[PDB]
Amino acid sequence: EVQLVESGGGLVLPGGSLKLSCAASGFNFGSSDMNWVRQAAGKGPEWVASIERGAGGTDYADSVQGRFTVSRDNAKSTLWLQMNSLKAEDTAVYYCVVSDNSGYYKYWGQGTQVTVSS
Amino acid sequence: DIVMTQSPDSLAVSLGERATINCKSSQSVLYSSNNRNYLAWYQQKLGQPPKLLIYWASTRESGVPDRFSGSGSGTDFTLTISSLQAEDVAVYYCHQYYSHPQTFGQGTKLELKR
Repeated sequence: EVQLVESGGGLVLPGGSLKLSCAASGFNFGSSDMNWVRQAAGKGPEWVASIERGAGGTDYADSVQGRFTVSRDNAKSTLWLQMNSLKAEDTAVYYCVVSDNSGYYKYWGQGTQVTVSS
Repeated sequence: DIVMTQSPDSLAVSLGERATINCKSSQSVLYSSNNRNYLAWYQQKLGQPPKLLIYWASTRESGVPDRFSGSGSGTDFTLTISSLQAEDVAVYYCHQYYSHPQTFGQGTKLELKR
């Protein structure tokens, strides 16, 4: 019954910005820790950002810190990822993920492709 | 950072065979406070997102058949499929969630062998 629907992927020039959304339903979003995890073609998943349940509190992979911002609105049951200063190496499918409070990833969305290219 | 290393990179298996795949973490993921390994396995079927199979190294997630099992502790982990079904052809990943950054292996491709 858990639904996680990402949107907003597209083409970005290097240096550009893009905002991803994740619409969540079928569970108590506000009491869930949420994450962005990306996966480049032929590679394993890479954790990008976390935001704690309730009122939030964030963490980032070192290589995105200062460029990317994760945010949430519990009433809207929506997670966002604002990506700035994008580079080619950020090209990937980006997934919205619900984590158990221990940290394992219980539910993943279908993903949205981000393409960063000149 | 904890680094996760999987082996083999690929394995070709025929229907009904036993298949074993391995994952090593560069540091132990056993938490002394609860005696749990912070180790998960995911299955990624073609064109789909990853799906949770196993957490705490050996606990099967709901909706996962008994032919899947996880074992190991500390740094050394295994995923076993006791009888490969066609639907089990997929890429399998291990994941440590002991400490940030959470990290993944590079996957093992389980391919169908005629």
